[PDB]
Amino acid sequence: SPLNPGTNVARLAEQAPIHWVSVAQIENSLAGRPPMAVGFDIDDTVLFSSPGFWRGKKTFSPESEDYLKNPVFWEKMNNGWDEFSIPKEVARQLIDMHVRRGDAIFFVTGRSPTKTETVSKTLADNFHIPATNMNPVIFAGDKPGQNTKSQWLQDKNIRIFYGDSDNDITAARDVGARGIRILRASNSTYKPLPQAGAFGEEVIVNSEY
Amino acid sequence: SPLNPGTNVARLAEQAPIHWVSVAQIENSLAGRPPMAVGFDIDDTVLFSSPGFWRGKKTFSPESEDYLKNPVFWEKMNNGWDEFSIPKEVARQLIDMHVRRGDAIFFVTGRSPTKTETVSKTLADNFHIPATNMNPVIFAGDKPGQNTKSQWLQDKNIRIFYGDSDNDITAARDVGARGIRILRASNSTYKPLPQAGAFGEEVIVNSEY
Amino acid sequence: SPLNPGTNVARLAEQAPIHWVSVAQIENSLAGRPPMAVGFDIDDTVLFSSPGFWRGKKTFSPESEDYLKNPVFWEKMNNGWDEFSIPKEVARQLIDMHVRRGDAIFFVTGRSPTKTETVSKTLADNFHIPATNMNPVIFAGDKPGQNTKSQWLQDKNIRIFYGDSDNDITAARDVGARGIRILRASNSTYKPLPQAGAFGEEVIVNSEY
Amino acid sequence: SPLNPGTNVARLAEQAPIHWVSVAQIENSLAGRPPMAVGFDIDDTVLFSSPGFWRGKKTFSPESEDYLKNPVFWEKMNNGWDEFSIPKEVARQLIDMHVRRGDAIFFVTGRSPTKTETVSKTLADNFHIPATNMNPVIFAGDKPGQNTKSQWLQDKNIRIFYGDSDNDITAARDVGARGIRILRASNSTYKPLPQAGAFGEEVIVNSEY
Ligand SMILES: [Au+3]
Ligand SMILES: [Au+3]
Ligand SMILES: [Au+3]
Ligand SMILES: [Au+3]
Repeated sequence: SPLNPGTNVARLAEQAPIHWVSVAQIENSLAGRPPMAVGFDIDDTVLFSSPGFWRGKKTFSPESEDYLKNPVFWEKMNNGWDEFSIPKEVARQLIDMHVRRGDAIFFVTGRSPTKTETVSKTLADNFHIPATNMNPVIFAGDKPGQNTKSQWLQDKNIRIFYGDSDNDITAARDVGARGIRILRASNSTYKPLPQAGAFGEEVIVNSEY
Repeated sequence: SPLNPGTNVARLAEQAPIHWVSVAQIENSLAGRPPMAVGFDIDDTVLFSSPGFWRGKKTFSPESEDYLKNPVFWEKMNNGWDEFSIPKEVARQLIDMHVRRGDAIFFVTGRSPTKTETVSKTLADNFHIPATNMNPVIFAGDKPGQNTKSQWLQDKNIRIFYGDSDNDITAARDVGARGIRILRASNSTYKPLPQAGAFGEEVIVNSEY
Repeated sequence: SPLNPGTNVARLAEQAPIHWVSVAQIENSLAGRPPMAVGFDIDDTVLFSSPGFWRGKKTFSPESEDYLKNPVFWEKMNNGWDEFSIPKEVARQLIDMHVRRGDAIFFVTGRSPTKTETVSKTLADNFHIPATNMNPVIFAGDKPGQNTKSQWLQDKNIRIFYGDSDNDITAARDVGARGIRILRASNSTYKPLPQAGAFGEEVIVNSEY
Repeated sequence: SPLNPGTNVARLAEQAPIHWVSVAQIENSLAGRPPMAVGFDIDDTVLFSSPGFWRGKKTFSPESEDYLKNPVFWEKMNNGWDEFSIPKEVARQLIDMHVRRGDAIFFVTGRSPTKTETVSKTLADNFHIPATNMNPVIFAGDKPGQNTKSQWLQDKNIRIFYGDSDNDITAARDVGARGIRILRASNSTYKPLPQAGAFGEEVIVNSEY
């Protein structure tokens, strides 16, 4: 790699062919639609939860990804380490507007399930979600005693699903919901970053914070 | 304005909520559609024609916009000064793909009409448009003996209209055609630059050249 | 604010007049220079420590900035909450290259001092800093029993000082050290973001992670 | 190439390590310096002259670069086709400020020399350069009866040289002048675009128009 690589104005101005949207544009698209169920992935969608995953990796598996299969890690992660997770502004704006519409708010996560969890409380508190609009976090996956994310979206009739990962968008696509992408922050520890827009889906501008 | 204004990473990463598209995405959206009529604005859409407008302003009205109402200017502009106009790559790609589809290609301009014009020839030659797909330039406007751009789009059943100006997009919208925006080059002499995306329309990436 | 604000190619290509540098360019500028003392601010320079500050604000002063004057907060912050702080890649690269040069590495922070601190250990461990190159964190400020950041830079003959805040750069300028700016992440809770480049200083590219 | 390539926020925020400067910063760097000689390359530095080169290629060598060795082309190019060349705003600002300083303004070009030329007049007129600050265009090169660009910079004691091409910057470097880069417009017909910043030189922001 050159010490002085330089640049040019074609590169400076270059845009990826992404369907960017704003929160205001999403709300406009819903004007006059009755209350409905909507859903949010948690990690890197509404919470920057890398601090707990970082601590977990360092504590339980410094030299691998084994911590993510370790029940001792998940018990810590789901019962208080989200006190260190930083709520995303894009999520504050989306949740506020869905609450204003009278929509039902679901959170659906791929985190491993635990005996108890305080994540639902962390979310309702941080985002000021009235109990009437709030629903306990859904721990979705392919383990016995679980339903997949796509199945939960169908079951709860979720019409819009927000998320940062490819599998969030394809879950929405599989059930005919509108999948809307949020950008994963570049300081997330979950790498590589996804290619937001990879399915031709809407991607929310400036949604990394 | 500060000598050293600085910047920050929210600004560096900030995106306008624009529906960007590529030529390949447009072509995909048309896959399996039968031949149809499509249309292109000329100036700053398919030709960088500022060289002739610049020369015209300097020659006929250095201190005003009067040259644009001067028949002597339009006679020069429409009968050879497009030899100095630079065809846009985005237009080469779009016209090639529409020709491949067997589509009919129309050009519709707000330039003032003249006794003769060699612009139609310049376009067919520069863009390698077979005579079978080519149509003489339509000089549209609100003068007596003219029809407006919107009327021509209806009359010719033009289904897609490409252009750089707000009035290109709103003409398409008025007749229910798909208006697709091309970016005006920042070295155009026609200023201010339009706000591409101002109607929520598709905007072609990297279309300034 | 317009629903569809649009954009134009002058805006898309616009650059702030910033002296950007890479880590490789900094290292080249130092080639053949003997070992020297260099220094780093901690928060948003080498650690994304917003998780602990976020938890602190929520715990000790949800409705104000009083937590930052609260000794109970600082005891938690400096004695373990950096387990949740995320080391920045730019800092890994800079520290690795300074260690390679045989340079002495100092960390100078405006955090309030506490009875004990485990931040120095967190830094040496996370960044793999050999004990020979490592120095205990300097808690600088204007309280009695403290020296200011500028005084410490003089005292330790620190030749390069990295940091994200205006006061990091002006501290370096005051003592004739080379102040180099790192970008604060847009998901930091410490807002507004600084104007990196505001003193005409070098700013490291892509340094938000 | 994927239909929907997507993007991510590391890419969106990524910056090349370029030393960007503004016109105001350049002027500040010269404050209190006595009048001096400065120089400008012409093509894609002060004039967007692609219209004439485009017409020339089409007229004299549609299927090659031979037009550039054709004296009939150069006679047209240098004796009136710059009426269609579009002056760059960055050049207006630089020339205005150098004229304000009382500096001597030279233009040095690699265009082939002709019996007569009207380019010097076009430049003085377009840029409002007082006769006292203006100098006839220097046609530099390696043909017999010529001196190279570097030799002219030495001969005229030119202290700052502005240009868009690598050879403009390296000419300045060879004689110890300050070479400052202007961005070539992406709709120039002279491709590929140069890597502005490739020598670690200053590059003027927004200088493509
Ligand atoms: Au996620
Ligand atoms: Au137009
Ligand atoms: Au800091
Ligand atoms: Au040039």
